[PDB]
Amino acid sequence: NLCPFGEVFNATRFASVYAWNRKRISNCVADYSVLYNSASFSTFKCYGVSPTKLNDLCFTNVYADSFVIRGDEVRQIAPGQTGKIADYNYKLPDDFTGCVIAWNSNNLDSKVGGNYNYLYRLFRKSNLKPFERDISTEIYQAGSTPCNGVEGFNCYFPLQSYGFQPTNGVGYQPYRVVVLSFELLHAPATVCGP
Amino acid sequence: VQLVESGGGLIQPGGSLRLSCAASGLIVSRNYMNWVRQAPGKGLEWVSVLYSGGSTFYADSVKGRFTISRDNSKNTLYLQMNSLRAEDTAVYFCVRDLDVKGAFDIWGQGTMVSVSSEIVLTQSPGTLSLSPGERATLSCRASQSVSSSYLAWYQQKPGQAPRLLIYGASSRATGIPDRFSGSVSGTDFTLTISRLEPEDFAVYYCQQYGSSPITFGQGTRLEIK
Ligand SMILES: *[C@@H]1O[C@H](CO)[C@@H](O[C@@H]2O[C@H](CO)[C@@H](O[C@@H]3O[C@H](CO[C@H]4O[C@H](CO)[C@@H](O)[C@H](O)[C@@H]4O)[C@@H](O)[C@H](O)[C@@H]3O)[C@H](O)[C@H]2NC(C)=O)[C@H](O)[C@H]1NC(C)=O
Repeated sequence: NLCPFGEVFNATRFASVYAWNRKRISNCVADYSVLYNSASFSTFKCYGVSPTKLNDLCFTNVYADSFVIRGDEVRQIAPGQTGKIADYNYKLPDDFTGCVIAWNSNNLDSKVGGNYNYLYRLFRKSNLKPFERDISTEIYQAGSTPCNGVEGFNCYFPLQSYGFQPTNGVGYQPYRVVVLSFELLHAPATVCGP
Repeated sequence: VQLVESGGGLIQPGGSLRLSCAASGLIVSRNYMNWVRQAPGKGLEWVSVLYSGGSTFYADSVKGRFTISRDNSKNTLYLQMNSLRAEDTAVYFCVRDLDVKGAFDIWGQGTMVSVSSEIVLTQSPGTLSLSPGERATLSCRASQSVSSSYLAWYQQKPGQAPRLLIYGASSRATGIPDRFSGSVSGTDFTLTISRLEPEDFAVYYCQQYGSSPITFGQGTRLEIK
């Protein structure tokens, strides 16, 4: 069986970055040249692996994490980065092994008047650990008065919609991102090349 | 809620200063806290930010010279300023940022420091002279596209900190009268005052916070004809 990368890359809808999706790939064969040859990917940056060598090894696990962010935020999906997305939404480890793949999705994910379906976390007390996911919607206390789950001054809903509009500049346009993590442990190695 | 700055002075070039900003009502460690500066007779310049989670960012012109920090137990923000230059002369403001949820809404009173790429926002006219009761239109044009969610207008009276008028291009801040309105048409971002009151004569600044660094227009002086 072919690895179901089409289900990931060609999915009709993507996850919000704060609620980023993870798909485990296993028990299948992949041709990674189908991905890295593509003129569609404006980002294709690998760490610890060369994409032209991914076909050379059977892995024990491949994970595909996917979500939508702004074009100006794709740079945050890299080891060692900081900012709202790296700190509070999706965090790669300092010594990540895998590839970060992104493409402009303005034609799919922007809407007249703003797409409110894609959200990010604006407020969080502390930074995420690598590969941590926070989907909570507790009202965020920015002042000394407790919020008791009620929004108001100094008491904020922690998530925010991107509101993608098709006429935005490219830095404000939505980008679909897929992060491929590659692992080889002392376990069955079932994710193979051609 | 209040922010109280201190630590400024008149210092020789090459010296150091440490600014302090004591907060009440808001918690420094829970907020995007910023330093913004204003040189004598000039506009506003973003200097530094400290995230609740600890990340820090700086304007290129102060990198390697200034350091932002906080003391949670003292609910205080600091700006350590080393290797001071004549160009660092400004009033320095401590400011809380709500970003798309409310922009720079809380400002301190400022502390004076005297020593002796980015989206450009162009405001027009430089000076706007009109009579009370008239409609005023003020323009702000960006050097590249800025989504409407990331635009704000401020009013500054003499000797005071700027006051947020409008954020997200068209959302009035709390307590701002409805004669103030904001709109975007093309690359032009406009502030309209439908009927000028005597208290409306002030300096007006636009701001974008969608691309780093945060930048401000050079200001429009609204004066009586
Ligand atoms: C998601 O759906 C997409 C739409 O069908 C899939 O894209 C197609 O993928 C196939 C398999 O790789 C391509 O067919 C091959 O094309 C190459 C030549 O590639 C050159 O041209 C493409 C544009 O067509 C360009 O992106 C490259 O840089 C190359 O210069 C041949 O050598 C093969 O024999 C085979 O015909 C399709 O060309 C491609 N379509 C498009 C419109 O890009 C995509 O694979 C799907 N994703 C997943 C993960 O399954």
